[PDB]
Amino acid sequence: TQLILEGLISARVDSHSKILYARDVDQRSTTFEKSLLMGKEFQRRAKAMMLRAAVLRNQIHVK
Amino acid sequence: ASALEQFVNSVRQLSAQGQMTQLCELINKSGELLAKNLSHLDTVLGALDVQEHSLGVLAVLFVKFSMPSVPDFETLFSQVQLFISTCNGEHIRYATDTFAGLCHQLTNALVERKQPLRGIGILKQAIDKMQMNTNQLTSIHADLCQLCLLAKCFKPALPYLDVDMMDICKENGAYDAKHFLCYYYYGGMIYTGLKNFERALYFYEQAITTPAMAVSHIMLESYKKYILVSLILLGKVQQLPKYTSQIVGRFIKPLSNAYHELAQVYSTNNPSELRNLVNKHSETFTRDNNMGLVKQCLSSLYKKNIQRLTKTFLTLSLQDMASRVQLSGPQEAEKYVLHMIEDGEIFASINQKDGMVSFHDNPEKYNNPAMLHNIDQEMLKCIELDERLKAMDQEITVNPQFVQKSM
Amino acid sequence: EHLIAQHSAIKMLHSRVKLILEYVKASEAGEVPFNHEILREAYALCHCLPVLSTDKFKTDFYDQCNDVGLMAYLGTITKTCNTMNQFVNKFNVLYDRQ
Amino acid sequence: AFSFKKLLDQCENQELEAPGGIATPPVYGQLLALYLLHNDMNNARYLWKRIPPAIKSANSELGGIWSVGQRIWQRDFPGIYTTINAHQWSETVQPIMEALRDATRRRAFALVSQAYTSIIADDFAAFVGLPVEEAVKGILEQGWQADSTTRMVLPRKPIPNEQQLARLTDYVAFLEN
Repeated sequence: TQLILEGLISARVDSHSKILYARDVDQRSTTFEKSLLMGKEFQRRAKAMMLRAAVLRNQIHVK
Repeated sequence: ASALEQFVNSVRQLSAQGQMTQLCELINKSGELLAKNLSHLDTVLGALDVQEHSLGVLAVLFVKFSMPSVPDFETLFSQVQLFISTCNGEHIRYATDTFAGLCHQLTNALVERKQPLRGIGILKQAIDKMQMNTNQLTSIHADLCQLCLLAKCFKPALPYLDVDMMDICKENGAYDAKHFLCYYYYGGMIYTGLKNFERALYFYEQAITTPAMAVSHIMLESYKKYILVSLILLGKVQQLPKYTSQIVGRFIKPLSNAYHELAQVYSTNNPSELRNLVNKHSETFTRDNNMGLVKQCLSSLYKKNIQRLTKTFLTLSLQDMASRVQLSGPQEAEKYVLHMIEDGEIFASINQKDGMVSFHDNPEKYNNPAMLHNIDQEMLKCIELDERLKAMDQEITVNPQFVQKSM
Repeated sequence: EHLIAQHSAIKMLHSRVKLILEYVKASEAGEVPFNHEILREAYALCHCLPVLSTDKFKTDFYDQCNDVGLMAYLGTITKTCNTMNQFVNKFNVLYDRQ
Repeated sequence: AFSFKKLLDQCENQELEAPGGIATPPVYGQLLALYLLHNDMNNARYLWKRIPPAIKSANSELGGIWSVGQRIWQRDFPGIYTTINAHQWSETVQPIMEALRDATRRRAFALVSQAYTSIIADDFAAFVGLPVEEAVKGILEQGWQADSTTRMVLPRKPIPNEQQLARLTDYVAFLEN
């Protein structure tokens, strides 16, 4: 468990029968998941930068 | 009263003869007669008509609210509702400062009388009237979110909070960024109340990144709530961006030391030690107007421990799960797993015959039309975002400063 | 051009279907009552027309649509950030200094 | 469901447009029970906190509905079913209360089917709030497996072309400009 937490073993511990199963995940499923996360982050950062133009074009700040 | 009658006649003449800018500058003029003379404004409202006559009526009403002589609020509220229903504020966008001050005074009165339930709709209508597009954020939103938080009615807010409003109003130079900070803090609180931790964290982060040269309690509370939401959702304090801020962070980091200690103990990952620290610092977190966020942090720590077990275990018994997560028994672990499965935070199954919980491998292969539809939904947000970006870029080209450098 | 290109191909096949349909209609009234291997095969091709698809083909067909659809989403993001970059560059000259 | 959602929207609108700022007790009861029906625990809790104590003291039915909501929050299904069937609900509350009962039944059934590969017959009966043997026959007609020796229950876990073409056209048009 400590090695999995640190890494470089890429394994799953089936403690029911006490069998150590290696993890071989498909690249596509991981790729699609993180691509969707990137798009959500890109949209969120798009909103934030879009918001930043508001306070500068309209001169909004603490007096 | 003669001066008030002359002012009413001038407003009527400017309205009937199509003098929009003359009426706007008359409203924006000194108006000492309205300030010094009172007890005759009711006749002014009664005699005056609607549309831009109603804009003059709104100016007189703002003069009224600027004075402590405000009488029966019931009669005032009915007149305000009638004005809003019959509002033709084609030129209220010029006198934005007066309307912002009116909204602030109304919200202050509502807080004083502790009746924030009805002001939500009035402030929603005010926001709708004032803003040019749905992509505009004004100071009225801060008061609206404050009323929603005080009334514990987050239903109206969520529609208008789920929309990105990228156009701040100057309020003719009267927009103090205190309203910006209040809006973001209250929106984060509202999203936290609705268990929308991601948007609450985003609002708190945006509030923290506001460039301010002075310390304010609202800002410090926003930072503390940001720490709490970061602990709940991500299990750790998200690093503040190098897009950064001003003295805000420099002075907050010394100040919010107890929340940083809580975050450190959370990073130590010990529910017992975390609870001991919380009991030690109970009075410190009591200065938050809410202690439930600490229990939510503890529950999130338990869920994070369960998820870390799933990331390492394929099938784990209830007894060993309770022992590792330090639970009172297998029943509590079973209930926690069931609740997490109901919320969609984990994919697992429990075998009560052998007392084992099978942490199933991720079954989502992403081969359904729902993912395709979701991708197409994000598309239309991006296409609309690009169209808005192109529209602003065209508007930038209209600016003489760019043209002068080009020519 | 891409859609007209497929429009011509569909029109070519559509014309062929009309010739077969007219021939069957004429055979029902006159012509040769049965052109033997031709109408027999023509009926077989109307039975082969619904190409039977199983779970795996729809699995792979949706697999291909999602992959390039994600690629299409990436292309839109790449175009959007360039417009954002152009907007930022113009905005940094509009009011901002340095 | 759709009618319940429309009623909830109408009640929310009436609460927002309340003349004196206080809605009628039937409206508040309908709002609370419909929030319980949709499992919207946060909204129900906030609405209960918003209700003044004068209504709660003058209407013990509201307190009973709040106790039922608290039971739902704790997710003690036998206690939930016992509390729902213990208090008499008025004509405006009884049908939506029974709808909440049915929703709870379906939710517990789905949770047992998903999370529980095996479950004790008594535990399943408590979760569904129904007697053991007829629950066993109901899950047998549901195509499930039950072991009589160990009293264990083994549940069995269960875009049009026009829209696509419009999306494909929007692919080109965005990239064409």
